[PDB]
Amino acid sequence: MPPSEFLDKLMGKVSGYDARIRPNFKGPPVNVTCNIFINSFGSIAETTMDYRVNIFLRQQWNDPRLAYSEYPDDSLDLDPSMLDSIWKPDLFFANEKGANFHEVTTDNKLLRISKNGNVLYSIRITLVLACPMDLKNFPMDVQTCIMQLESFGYTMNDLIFEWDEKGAVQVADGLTLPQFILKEEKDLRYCTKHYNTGKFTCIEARFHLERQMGYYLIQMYIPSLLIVILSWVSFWINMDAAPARVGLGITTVLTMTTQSSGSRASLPKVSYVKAIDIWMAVCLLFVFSALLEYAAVNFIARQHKELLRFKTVEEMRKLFISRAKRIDTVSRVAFPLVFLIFNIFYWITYKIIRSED
Amino acid sequence: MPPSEFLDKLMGKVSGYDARIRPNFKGPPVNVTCNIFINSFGSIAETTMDYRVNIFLRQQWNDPRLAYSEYPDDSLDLDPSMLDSIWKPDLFFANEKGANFHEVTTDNKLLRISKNGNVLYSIRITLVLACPMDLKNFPMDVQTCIMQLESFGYTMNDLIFEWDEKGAVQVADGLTLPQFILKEEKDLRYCTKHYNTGKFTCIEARFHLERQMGYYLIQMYIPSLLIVILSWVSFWINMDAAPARVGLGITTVLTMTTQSSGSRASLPKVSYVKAIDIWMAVCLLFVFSALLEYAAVNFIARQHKELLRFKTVEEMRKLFISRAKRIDTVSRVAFPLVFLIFNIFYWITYKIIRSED
Amino acid sequence: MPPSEFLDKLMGKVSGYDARIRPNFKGPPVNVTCNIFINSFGSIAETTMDYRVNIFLRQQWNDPRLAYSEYPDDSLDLDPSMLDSIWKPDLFFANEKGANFHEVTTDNKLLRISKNGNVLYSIRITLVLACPMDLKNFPMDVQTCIMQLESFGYTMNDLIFEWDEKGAVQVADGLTLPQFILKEEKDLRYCTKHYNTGKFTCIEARFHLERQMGYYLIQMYIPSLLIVILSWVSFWINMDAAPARVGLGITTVLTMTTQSSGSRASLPKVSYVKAIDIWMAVCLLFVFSALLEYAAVNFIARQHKELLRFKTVEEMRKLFISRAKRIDTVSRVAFPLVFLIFNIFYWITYKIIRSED
Amino acid sequence: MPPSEFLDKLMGKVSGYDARIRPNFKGPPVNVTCNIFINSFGSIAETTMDYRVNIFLRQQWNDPRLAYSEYPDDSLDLDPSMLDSIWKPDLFFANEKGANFHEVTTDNKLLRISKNGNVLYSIRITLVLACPMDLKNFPMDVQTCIMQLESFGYTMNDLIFEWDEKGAVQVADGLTLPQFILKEEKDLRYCTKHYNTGKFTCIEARFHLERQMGYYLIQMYIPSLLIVILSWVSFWINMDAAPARVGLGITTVLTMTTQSSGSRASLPKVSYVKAIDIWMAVCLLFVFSALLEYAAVNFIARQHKELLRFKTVEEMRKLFISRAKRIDTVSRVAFPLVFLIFNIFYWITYKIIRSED
Amino acid sequence: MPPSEFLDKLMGKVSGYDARIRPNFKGPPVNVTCNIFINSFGSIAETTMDYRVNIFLRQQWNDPRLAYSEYPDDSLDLDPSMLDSIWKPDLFFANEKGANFHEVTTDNKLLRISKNGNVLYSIRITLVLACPMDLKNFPMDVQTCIMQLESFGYTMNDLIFEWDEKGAVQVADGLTLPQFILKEEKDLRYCTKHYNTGKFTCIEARFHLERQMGYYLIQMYIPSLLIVILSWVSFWINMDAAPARVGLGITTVLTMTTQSSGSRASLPKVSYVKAIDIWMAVCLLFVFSALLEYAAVNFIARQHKELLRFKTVEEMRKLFISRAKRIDTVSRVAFPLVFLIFNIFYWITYKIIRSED
Ligand SMILES: *[C@@H]1O[C@H](CO)[C@@H](O)[C@H](O)[C@H]1NC(C)=O
Ligand SMILES: *[C@@H]1O[C@H](CO)[C@@H](O)[C@H](O)[C@H]1NC(C)=O
Ligand SMILES: *[C@@H]1O[C@H](CO)[C@@H](O)[C@H](O)[C@H]1NC(C)=O
Ligand SMILES: *[C@@H]1O[C@H](CO)[C@@H](O)[C@H](O)[C@H]1NC(C)=O
Ligand SMILES: *[C@@H]1O[C@H](CO)[C@@H](O)[C@H](O)[C@H]1NC(C)=O
Repeated sequence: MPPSEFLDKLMGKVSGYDARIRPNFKGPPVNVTCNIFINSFGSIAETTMDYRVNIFLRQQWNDPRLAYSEYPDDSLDLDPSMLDSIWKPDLFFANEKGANFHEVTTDNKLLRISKNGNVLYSIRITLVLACPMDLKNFPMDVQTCIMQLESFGYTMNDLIFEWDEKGAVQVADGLTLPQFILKEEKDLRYCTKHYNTGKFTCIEARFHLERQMGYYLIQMYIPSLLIVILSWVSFWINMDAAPARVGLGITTVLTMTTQSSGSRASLPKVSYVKAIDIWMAVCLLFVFSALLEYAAVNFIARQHKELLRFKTVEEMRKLFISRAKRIDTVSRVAFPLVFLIFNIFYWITYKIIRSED
Repeated sequence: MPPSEFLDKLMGKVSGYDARIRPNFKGPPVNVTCNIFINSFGSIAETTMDYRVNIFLRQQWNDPRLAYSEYPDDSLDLDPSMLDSIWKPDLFFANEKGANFHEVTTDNKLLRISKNGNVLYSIRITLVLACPMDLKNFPMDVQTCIMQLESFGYTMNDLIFEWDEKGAVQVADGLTLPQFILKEEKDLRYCTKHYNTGKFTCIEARFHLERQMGYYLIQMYIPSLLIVILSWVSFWINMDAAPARVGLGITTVLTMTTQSSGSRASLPKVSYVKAIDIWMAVCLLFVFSALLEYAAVNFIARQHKELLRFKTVEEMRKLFISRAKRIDTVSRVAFPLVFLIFNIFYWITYKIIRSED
Repeated sequence: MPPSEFLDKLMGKVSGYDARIRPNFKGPPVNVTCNIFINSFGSIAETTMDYRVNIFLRQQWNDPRLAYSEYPDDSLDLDPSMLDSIWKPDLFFANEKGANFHEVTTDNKLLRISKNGNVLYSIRITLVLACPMDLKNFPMDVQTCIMQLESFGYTMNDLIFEWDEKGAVQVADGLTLPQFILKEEKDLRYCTKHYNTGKFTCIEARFHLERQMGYYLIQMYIPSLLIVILSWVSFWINMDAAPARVGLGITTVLTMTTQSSGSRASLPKVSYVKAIDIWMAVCLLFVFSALLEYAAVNFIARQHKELLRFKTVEEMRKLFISRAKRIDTVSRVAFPLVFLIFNIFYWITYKIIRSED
Repeated sequence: MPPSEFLDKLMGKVSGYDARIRPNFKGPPVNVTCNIFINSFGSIAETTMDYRVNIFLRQQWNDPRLAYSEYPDDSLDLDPSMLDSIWKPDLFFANEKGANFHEVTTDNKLLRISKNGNVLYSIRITLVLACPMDLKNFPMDVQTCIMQLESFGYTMNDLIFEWDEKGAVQVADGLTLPQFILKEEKDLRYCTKHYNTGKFTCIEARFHLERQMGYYLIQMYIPSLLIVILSWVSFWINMDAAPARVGLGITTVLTMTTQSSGSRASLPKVSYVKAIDIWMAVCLLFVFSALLEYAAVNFIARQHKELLRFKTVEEMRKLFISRAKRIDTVSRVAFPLVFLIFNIFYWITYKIIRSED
Repeated sequence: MPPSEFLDKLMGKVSGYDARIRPNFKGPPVNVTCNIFINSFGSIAETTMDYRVNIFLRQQWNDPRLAYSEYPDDSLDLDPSMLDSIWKPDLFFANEKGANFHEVTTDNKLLRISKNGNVLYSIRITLVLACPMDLKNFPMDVQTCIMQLESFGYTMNDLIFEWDEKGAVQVADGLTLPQFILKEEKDLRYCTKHYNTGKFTCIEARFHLERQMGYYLIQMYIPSLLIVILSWVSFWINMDAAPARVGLGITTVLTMTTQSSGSRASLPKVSYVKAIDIWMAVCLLFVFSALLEYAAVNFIARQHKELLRFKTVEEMRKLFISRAKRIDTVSRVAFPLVFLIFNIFYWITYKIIRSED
């Protein structure tokens, strides 16, 4: 038998196969099963609020028509051109941008027709989808990105979309992301859509991403910590040289604020206060406080010199010098402990919060 | 009865349905009713002066022709391909950029034909529209963005566009914007368009947006305030160390001006003066003034030392030292009160202005 | 009479109307009149050297053919599809980039055919055109942007383009630009084009734009002026504290140069020197000079102390102290006047120059 | 004989050549040989993680059909239009983005048909491909970029892709890259692909790139080194002037941290620590240490002055002054040697590592 | 005679003119002459390494067929639609990106057919081409950009491309570039291309560009020079105030390095060292040296004070003070001369190098 004659006889002009009519017309809804494979992942940034993912989509649906039953081979592979003739289920994404088809040399379309008439439709597309990311705790957070598939033109009746029981979602082997760690759970659930026009079927896929904490520490935590240590050490020493101390304090504050502003640049603007903000604020507060401590000591010293200028003045010389020294000596030991205890408190609360969430 | 034979018989070659002729030709204008649903909102920035909104557009118009009256089911769903054959009303937007149709797998088009011949036409498109935003008061403002729909090719006679009395505009459930809060009023009004060629119908939709004040405070108000406090405190203490004071003042001024310039970067250039500008200017003025106060005190001290170099000089020693001290002592208490009163005045006037507008 | 039969009879297969033949073939050139309406203006920046303008273009030309003379109504509105059949005059822009047609729902095309056969062709397009902007005086300048329309395929003979005597160019009501003020003159002139291939008709439209001076003052003039005042005041006071003075001078210079470099960033690079450059250079020169004045005074003081170390030395003590003081006292009063006179000179010359140009 | 009659007779309606049927149907897989020539290379950046390469692709496959055997000339050149009629093997790239065909004047397609029926298919395309670059050692690294060719629609059976034994990959003469040096090895290997649908043939090409070290030294190594030298020299001198020393140290630290942050900007974020990070950290540590050394000396000096204020005090004057001087004198000579030895260690270990890898 | 009947008779179905056959088949190669006119030039930047040029391309080739010889007029103008029917020579560019055709209202195509059958084909296109720019000497350099035209599908035999003897390349009148000055030489040469497939004809056009030196001086040379002068002057004065001197030196160095880094930003990274780099390095070296000179003087002064603390000490007081003063006095006069001589040497060598190259 010739292949060409069969190929046109099955889906051509002699065949009553109209691509405008749904299969099993005036009948029970056509069940469609969807299998998704992730070729690659990437392009995730906070400002953009979207992720670009390359995916291979497989759609399988039963067709009573086109059941030739005259060829020994179980299935027949077919060309991309043949797909236009066949009836195709509509697919839409709830948050779809871009998604242009790849057409290098030939369109990337695969058609397989089984003897029973089950049809496999395969396409490769790059989807950019909006992700409603959570910016609550910037250093450590878990982000879930959801992909939703709906039927734009058909109601719940006459077309139902279902997930594949085994191997519904696959991922490319040895695929990694520089910023996030993908979690191997991939929970899938389906939520129907209600509109004024009607009720439309939908299915959802959920992906969990974990941030890598390594970059943030080196980029932000380490410089701030070194700055804080420098300020404290320098402030405690060179007490007699008051211009030297005040100049150091002010420069340290200026660097702290500029660094904090620099830190808040890559991410977008939100009303709520992030953990990084909290850390910057406390560090700035400590650096701020140090200068006030020096100012108080300088004021007390000024009082001592003026009164001395005014035995009766050595009656108060020991008192004022001892008081000022008692301030400096206590402050010097006191501040790192009252900083270490906060640092420990901060890390433990965030660690338990991440563990429970 | 076969579906295919009916489907071509209704809108094909045997039917005199020409897609080049308006329905009810030489007759009263065709009333078209439009329903708009907002899938998503986003991409609003001052420099761009545009907003990107994903929308679902439903157009309903009465057609005397295509009233088959031979099928028991009330309405028939139809394919996107069928739409080209049917006559379609022209739609244009007064400020339209981009707006390319989404065509993933199949074009996102829905056609529903009722027995009476009313036709529902549904399309999903992303429109970028210019918004004439008001930049009067940068921290707190209400922005209204308007969307206008007009008929490019047809005059007021032979095509009229009207709003749906109930549920004219719907919004996606649980839809939020990071920067703005959408207001649930959505006032709709229609303004006709007059041109040299003729009079064309139009309809307008108005959306109200409220800025979130949380980010601006942390980003700008808090650093400026800390800087101002540091400068005042430091200036009042370490009075004897004049190089220390002058150096602090100058560094503080330099940070103030650079921060102000940095603040004026995200937004575009306008002739009028914004509230943020006013706040930066007063803070800079206070920081500026402090240095002049120190300079005056230093000059008086210089006069005291030169005259002393010249009892007759202790006749004026008490006077000059007392005068200089009286300056420093009064200035020190005086400046925060004369700053707090302004801050209170500023916030109350802006709060009443936002409330009334 | 049926509309469809007439519509194909007028411009179809029975009609000898070939869209490949120019009307009035072997005859006098076809006069075409063009009317332009500006929907919106915007996107003007120095670096890009182009402006994006949305425009509605109306082309009117006389056609002897298609003069039906059998329908009572004076004119017939026609669909966009009908336009392809009709012969259309070629239009080109001398400096055209982009200019993609807007095609939302239906193509934005209007066709009107009068009984006499005059044809009105209407299109809406967004044109990006290069503008040869003048960057001579950055703060105040008048920019003229020219739009040129030419016939790419046809010579001067057989197609002439002319302007409409009344209402040739219209602008959208209540249309404003944030940076520039449009001038309501809109002088139109036409210049023919000569090429090796032949002579081609062209028409030109000129638009005048005036810069808003409000933003530039606040952004650049005010910070530089405050810096200059601070430097002068601080330099004159705290004369005894030489490290304090030198440190202030150097920091002030560093801010001046960085601010000047920052200023020269938004605009492109040009050989000629702009007014803003002149202002920055003089301000930098004044700030520069101040330090040299302090250095000279310090050198004289050094000479006084060394000679004193060497009555015979109080013979020269009064002379050296008086000379140094005479320098500081004169310099202090002298510099603002010699700055105010320049500022007055600068503004008056630029104001007269802008007024005359 | 006429050329036109032959040209349609060979591949037209009288010929049974259907472009929907694979050659040698129900037969051994069709061997396809691929030759690749690199027109140009460029656009390689770390953030993008992709490279843009212009390539000329030659596909040669045996066809039993179209073996005319009636023309004396060995091969016939054919037009791009003729290609659509012929059956064409599908080609896909594992990591393909963009890759739009170039179509200036005519499509860039070459067809050559030999007498035996071997067919040469030639196309020019620009491919952007993701490269999994290694960011372990930023200054010196070797990057390998892989290009993979697979058959999307056909399994391993019925289409096999093989490399050309001689001159498989050619490069344009005199082609250079500013950043990287291409290595003339170009190892080619093929790895089959296994999927749920089936087994698909693939071939891989590997390119080796070597970074140029010249820019990085001047940009980063030289400024850091000069800064370190300045800090050490300045710290050792001007020991009596403690405010001068502390101010120098702090400014030097501030520049070091800002420079380090600036350095980490061009490249993306990764968890692991790069060599440049290690170099910045040690330099910052040295600069940091210097200040602590000065602080310790200042503290000892303070102890000496307080005890002196309290012979019995000249019993300890020599001891304290000698101890402080012994610190400064040893530290001064000690630090460059303990810096030179590290620098030598660093360079030798990286040089051996690059040589072995 | 009717025009339509002739127009289809010449190039239609009755005519044996097949657009798939080369003219003069089995005959001598078809000579094609190319004329290029430059509408505009622009978009040249170092990072991009490409230039965008708008060009009008004229192709003239002899056709024996289509020689009607029955119309009195010498040449017939024809529509863009007619071009598809005619055989067209393939054109390709060696380094072509973008180059999309402009299609506003009508496609910008001109066809002219002479009586002898010579055919003129005219197209307007914007070509972005890679330019292998030389970055050896950044301030002054001459850049040559080459445009190459080749035949993708045809070998040297059967299609030859040649230049027009007179007026081969024309430029638009009054066309200027802000950065570069075009040179009116425009040397044209042709180099054949050899490939594995065959030998292909090519032609090349060379354009010479000269940089404008005005911007670079103001942007970079002037600030560096002022900084150098400030540092030298300030260092020489205020010798007794060592903290003041060291602080000035360090701040000056910090500005120098940041300015140098800022300078190296607009351009890309290259291994070789540019002239601007050389200038920055020497200026940094001078500024660096000054601090070391001050440190040496301070060390000598320290030696003098310690020995004095230890007549026998006034035996060495004169010697040490005289030596330190001799250093400062010589250094002060010595450095500008040893800077002026270098500046003169630098400019003369670059000027002769530019003149000879
Ligand atoms: C799809 O599945 C449901 C539940 O298994 C079934 O009731 C329905 O008939 C199916 N639809 C078909 C077979 O078209
Ligand atoms: C549209 O509505 C108006 C007002 O209700 C009516 O006068 C007009 O006839 C309507 N147009 C039709 C029915 O075509
Ligand atoms: C166009 O106008 C000119 C001048 O009015 C006239 O000479 C010419 O005949 C006109 N062209 C026509 C009527 O085709
Ligand atoms: C391709 O090559 C293999 C191994 O040389 C051979 O077995 C096979 O038959 C070939 N395929 C053909 C000739 O179609
Ligand atoms: C093209 O020119 C060459 C040299 O003038 C000539 O030999 C050749 O015959 C020409 N090709 C033609 C006329 O087709």
